[PDB]
Amino acid sequence: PSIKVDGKRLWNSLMEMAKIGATPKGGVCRLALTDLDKAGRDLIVRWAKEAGCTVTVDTMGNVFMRRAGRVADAAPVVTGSHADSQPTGGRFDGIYGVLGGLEVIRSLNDHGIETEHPIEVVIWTNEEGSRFAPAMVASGVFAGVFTLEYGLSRKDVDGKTIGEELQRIGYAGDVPCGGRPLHAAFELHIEQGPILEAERKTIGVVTDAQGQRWYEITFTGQEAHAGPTPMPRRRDALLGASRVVDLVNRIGLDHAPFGCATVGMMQVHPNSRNVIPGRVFFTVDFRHPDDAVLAQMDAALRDGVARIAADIGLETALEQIFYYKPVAFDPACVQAVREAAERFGYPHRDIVSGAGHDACYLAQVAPTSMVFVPCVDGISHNEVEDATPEWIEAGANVLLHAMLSRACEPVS
Amino acid sequence: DPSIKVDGKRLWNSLMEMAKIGATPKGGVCRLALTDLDKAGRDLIVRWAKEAGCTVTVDTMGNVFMRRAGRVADAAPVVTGSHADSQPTGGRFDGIYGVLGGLEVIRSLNDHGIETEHPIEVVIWTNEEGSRFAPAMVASGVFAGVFTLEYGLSRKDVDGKTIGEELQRIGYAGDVPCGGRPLHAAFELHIEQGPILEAERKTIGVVTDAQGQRWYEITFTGQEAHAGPTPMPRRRDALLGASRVVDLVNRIGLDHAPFGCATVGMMQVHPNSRNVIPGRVFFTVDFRHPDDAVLAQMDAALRDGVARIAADIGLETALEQIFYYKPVAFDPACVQAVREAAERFGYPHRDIVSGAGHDACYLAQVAPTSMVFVPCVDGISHNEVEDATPEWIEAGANVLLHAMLSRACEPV
Ligand SMILES: NC(=O)NCCC(=O)O
Ligand SMILES: [Zn+2]
Ligand SMILES: [Zn+2]
Ligand SMILES: [Zn+2]
Repeated sequence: PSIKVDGKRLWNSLMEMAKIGATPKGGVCRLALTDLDKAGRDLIVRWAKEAGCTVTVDTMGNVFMRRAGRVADAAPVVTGSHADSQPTGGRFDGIYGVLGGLEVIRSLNDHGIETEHPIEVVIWTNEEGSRFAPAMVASGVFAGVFTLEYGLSRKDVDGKTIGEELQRIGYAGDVPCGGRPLHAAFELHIEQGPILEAERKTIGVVTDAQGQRWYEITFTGQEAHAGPTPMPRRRDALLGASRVVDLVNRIGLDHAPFGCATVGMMQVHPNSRNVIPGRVFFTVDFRHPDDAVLAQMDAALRDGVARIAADIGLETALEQIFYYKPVAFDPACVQAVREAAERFGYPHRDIVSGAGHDACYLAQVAPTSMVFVPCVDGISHNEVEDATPEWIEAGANVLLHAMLSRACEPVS
Repeated sequence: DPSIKVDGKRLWNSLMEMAKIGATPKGGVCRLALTDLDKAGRDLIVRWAKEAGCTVTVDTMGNVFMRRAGRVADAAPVVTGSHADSQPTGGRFDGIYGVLGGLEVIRSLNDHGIETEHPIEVVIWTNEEGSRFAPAMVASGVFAGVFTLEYGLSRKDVDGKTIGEELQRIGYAGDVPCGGRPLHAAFELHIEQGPILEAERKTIGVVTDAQGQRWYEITFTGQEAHAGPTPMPRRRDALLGASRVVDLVNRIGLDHAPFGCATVGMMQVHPNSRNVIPGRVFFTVDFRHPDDAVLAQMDAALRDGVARIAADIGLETALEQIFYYKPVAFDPACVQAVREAAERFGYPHRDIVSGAGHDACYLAQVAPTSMVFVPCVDGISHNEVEDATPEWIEAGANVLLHAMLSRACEPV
């Protein structure tokens, strides 16, 4: 508790990095493996080397900035996130975890603290998945989720592959991607949701990450005149789609407290006010921390959709387009985060990460958990994404002590 | 006198020729009001009318008046006409049949060298469908004094373009004042857009009434947030609200069977991202009934259900009724003239209430007016498979021809 971070220095680094790719709306547009992403990586690498770090890059472009330990070859305690952003990205998504880890190294240097295990800060390539799909591809390769050839062959809209662009910006590293043991892993991140702010809690002790299932549904009925078409004989595709929306809501509430169910996207055809809609495309978003429950939500959706379609007379195309496994983070790492919050007197609570992060894939090959701070209005993936300096400072203090606790564990 | 008849083949071919302008792959027409395709159809009709000896004027709402001179130069005209614009999923007969049928009336009179006491006019009414700019029948509404010219010209499409702007763009911003000119009589020929005449094996529908309508625009405002990290108890989903109003609207219609009509045809979800709870949804409501009191009961149920749905979720509501006209009883003498024409030709006929709104519904307020119906295949309209046989098309034009001659040969 005598060891604390320099909040102003960390805050200034975030304000500085937000200028690289700054958008007119006040956000950051630093797409993965662009010249702007190269600029942000190079600046972070420069700051890390100035703090005495040795830097390596792996074959997926992941950056490892290492602070030596007493046992130089012991498994590292690592932190990290992503430095790339969405086209409408905020100033704290991803970059906070990277710069928060940089501040951890600097604070340890300032207090002359030597750790048993070495400490690393990591930048993961293309977490956002916007310029290249899928998201989190590089931490996926590291964790064995994807093959290396798959990761390097992902193309953007212009046909450029990740491997080509890594070579172009000088981040085609020589270190093999994955297979290197890690003692512990932590990812510091803004919540991207409203829980911590609404409850006036400073730290979210992330215990789990949600599993996901994404769907695309099209109902096909018959477009017809809104007036003289008799009501019983109508095949209204929006009437069906509206009832699935309500069903999706019911399915989410039936699996509280952590179940999530949303219909976010809908397209009505022909979308003329005096035409019965003949076709409606829409999406379904399911999330739950338990995989077995999540599959029950899938079964209930498929069963309810077929029922709604049969009662009206609609044709149905239903496809699951995405699946993401639920993650239970490592208890020892979770306890280190909880104790760090406690030592500082930061009001905290256990929280499930509603979105996916590189920590979710990393958790499959290394003991991992996450640290959450609140964000203003729960806003993320928007240029107006915001957090207070006190929130920013508090999460870095928890990350500092969570890492120091596990990095000072004697080498068994 | 039945020896005066229309040229069924010539009228049919004019319909097939117009169907090329905006032809869709399924065999319908996509010729939205005040588009370049709508302009093309207008120019072709004007050219055919001029070839038939008509003088053509265009008024301030873009209405086209094709005039056949009479013996009495100052007499009030007997007018017929419909609309040349279509739905996005429009058929080949909705609206255009009434225009081309009137053109065939002028040609048939020329073929038999018939001179009438009153002048005869065939009219194209602007943006009758009310799809691209809302509401329906706005141009005939301004003509009848129901709406002001400023209201008619300020109606906007989804891109903010007004009727007045688009009239100027396609060269149909006329100089003649809209309305204020006396009419001796008015008749509109149209397909039923319903199944009654086909089901009863009747050739002519003697339109005695048209049901009243009420159109609404509703915007629900909730809270846009990420579908993942936002827990279900903290949501204000605007699409959940709109979905329940769609079902409520369907319920209100079934509660007033057999003639109640209720539809949600248009919806716009914001931001419409699959992993974002919708924060705002705009949508429309279409209510119809032949009894004004029942139509008002449907209105009360809608406003009550909307407020209840909105309060249960936490949504803000903007609800505007943007269109309302009471049920119309057409002029008895004009109805009887239609009935008598069908009798003279031996066309099996029946009295019928119009399920859709037509420009004749507004014209009936300033001039003696009624309509002639022919059946359509499977009763379907506002679908590209909308169909009518050449026999139906020919028979309705013969009724229009003799109904119009009934009033046009009346001496001043
Ligand atoms: N042409 C036509 O279908 N009528 C438009 C007005 C209405 O929807 O009743
Ligand atoms: Zn992130
Ligand atoms: Zn029509
Ligand atoms: Zn229509």
